[PDB]
Amino acid sequence: DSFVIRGDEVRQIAPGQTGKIADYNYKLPDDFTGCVIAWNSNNLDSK
Amino acid sequence: ASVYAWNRKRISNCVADYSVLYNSASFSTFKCYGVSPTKLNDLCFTNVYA
Repeated sequence: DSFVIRGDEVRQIAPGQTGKIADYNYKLPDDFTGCVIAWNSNNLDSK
Repeated sequence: ASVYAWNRKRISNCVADYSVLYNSASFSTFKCYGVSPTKLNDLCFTNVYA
């Protein structure tokens, strides 16, 4: 799953999370067998 | 207030709406211990002390 968010919100991308991304945009299952990989893109996605 | 002489306010006799607080993204932390902040809109109390 590939997407962009504000760095403040990366915390929401985990099992058991709540907040407007964790509910209203991208929801993980609580038994998610996987890895979350993220990095800043202020060199690419800021203009 | 200064932390050596911190303020305390009793909150009482009222309806709370903790989503107003929990949705205020300006808060750099919102750490909870005996509750999940999500449950605060169902759960209720004799008093709250801030």
